[PDB]
Amino acid sequence: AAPGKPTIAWGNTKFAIVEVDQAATAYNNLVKVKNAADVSVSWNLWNGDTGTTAKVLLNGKEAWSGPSTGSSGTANFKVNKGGRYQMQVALCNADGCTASDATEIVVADTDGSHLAPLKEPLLEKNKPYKQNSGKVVGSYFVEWGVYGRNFTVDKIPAQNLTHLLYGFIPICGGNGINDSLKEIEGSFQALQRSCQGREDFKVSIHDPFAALQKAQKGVTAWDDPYKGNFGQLMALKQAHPDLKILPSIGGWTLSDPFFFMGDKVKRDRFVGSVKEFLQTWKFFDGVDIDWEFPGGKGANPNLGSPQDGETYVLLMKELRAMLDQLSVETGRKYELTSAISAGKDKIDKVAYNVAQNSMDHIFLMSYDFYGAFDLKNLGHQTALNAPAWKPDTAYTTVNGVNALLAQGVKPGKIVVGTAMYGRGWTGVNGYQNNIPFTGTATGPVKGTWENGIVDYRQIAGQFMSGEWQYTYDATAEAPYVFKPSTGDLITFDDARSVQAKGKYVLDKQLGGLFSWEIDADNGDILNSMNASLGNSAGVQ
Ligand SMILES: CC(=O)N[C@H]1[C@H](O[C@H]2[C@@H](O)[C@@H](NC(C)=O)[C@H](O[C@H]3[C@H](O)[C@H]4N=C(N(C)C)O[C@H]4[C@@H]3CO)O[C@@H]2CO)O[C@H](CO)[C@@H](O)[C@H]1O
Repeated sequence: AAPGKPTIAWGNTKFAIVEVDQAATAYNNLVKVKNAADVSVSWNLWNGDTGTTAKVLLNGKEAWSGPSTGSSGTANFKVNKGGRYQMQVALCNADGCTASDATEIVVADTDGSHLAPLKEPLLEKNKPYKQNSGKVVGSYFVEWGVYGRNFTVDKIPAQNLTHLLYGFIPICGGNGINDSLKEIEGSFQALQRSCQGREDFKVSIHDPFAALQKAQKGVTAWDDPYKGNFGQLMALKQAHPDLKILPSIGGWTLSDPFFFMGDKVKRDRFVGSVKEFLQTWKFFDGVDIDWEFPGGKGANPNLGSPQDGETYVLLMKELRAMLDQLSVETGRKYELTSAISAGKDKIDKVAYNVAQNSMDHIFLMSYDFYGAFDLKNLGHQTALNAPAWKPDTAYTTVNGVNALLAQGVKPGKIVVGTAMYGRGWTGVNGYQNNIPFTGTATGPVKGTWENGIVDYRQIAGQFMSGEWQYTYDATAEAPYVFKPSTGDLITFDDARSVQAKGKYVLDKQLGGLFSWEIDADNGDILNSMNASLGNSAGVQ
């Protein structure tokens, strides 16, 4: 007679291809990529003949087989594809095979193939749009926003984006290499712990807790291998397979290492680390370079060289070649983007007409034109155009687009920037014709998280009532709120100035719109990005 029906033993059923060490703080120890997950299964036979061969099947297909030598047994084998499998133990002899009931086993991988889709309700004022204009609709999510800001990946209105970018992936390096980080208390140190034992100029993760271990909606079980922002992003990719999720390297405080990359030894080490990062974290779809900025004038006054332009073009070409190679290895399309200054002084230190051939999108940072870093020369921080009182205004959105176009950049490359935050001043005084921007200021406006800077959500929530004046400047295409009695002045984007940027994008055949940053919107900004580029209301 065929053997008795085996009973799968109680035991761990959750396994991982990319293992995460739960007691590590250095990136090199935290992650271990294997070629296959080590799976184990045990069984008992409570009644009957134990058979002469035992097999483990996944979805009916043999993953292991061995001699059946008594009433219990254990099998250890490898599974090289992530997903959920119906695992059975069968005992066979010449008279037949008898299979256990099925037990599901979970084989995790960083494409999120083991996770349920994270498909959450839109929150606050976000309304559903279809991505059917063919234009870019992008926004950045910030790794550090998950604590006091409390803005986690399940709150991203992800159906309303084509592109979701992650700020920021740091480049390893201590003194002389990441000195701009020393301004943020604990931040430089944090990076050194993350990068212990790791070569400088290789990428890492700045806050491993927030990125991979903090419990978050859908990734709260103790033995869920990937939690934090990265586990949620994986599940978001299951819900939105065509969302592009890109890691952004650099930003204001983590751009110093790019200034050493005219040394091709360092540049190659960087690019190889990016390759390895994307092989490790397969939910990411490419890389976004936010080097602030070729030529200097970013956070560090000691950095910037005339050579930076050439290094930026080389960096992009080599990044492209590495992604082209990763792309054919995997069958996937990978994107290479960059966030760049929109000031013409900085644009022209790079030959974007050459670098564009390696890039899918150029995220023009058409904001921060004015702000509490200058208390004497006030203006609109993110306006489309110059205002009527100063038609020669250098830093406007149109001027940054025009500088790119004059180099020979194709319009379709250029993605226009919208701010989901205002910048502002306090104590504004000495201005003419009731235009507060002609005045000067005594210091920064009180910010939401940091001085001089205010989330759009709080502009709309707190500063559009009471004594606050609201004006929309129709020449510049820019809103501003002014509190006459303290002289608080705040310059922002709103639904209408965004609509002006979107129409402009459509009129000039540009590539679309992107925003910084997604936690600061209440829905009005991304709603207008979508509507102004001609995306249809509703869901597909
Ligand atoms: C990593 C780190 O230093 N985090 C700091 C955090 O610094 C942030 C904020 O200062 C951001 N300011 C605003 C307006 O939100 C600043 O944003 C810059 C970003 O660096 C640039 N890159 C782009 N992209 C489109 C890619 O846009 C600009 C934006 C907007 O100007 O980013 C820095 C980090 O570079 O500040 C908080 C205090 O608020 C601090 O606790 C710490 O988390």
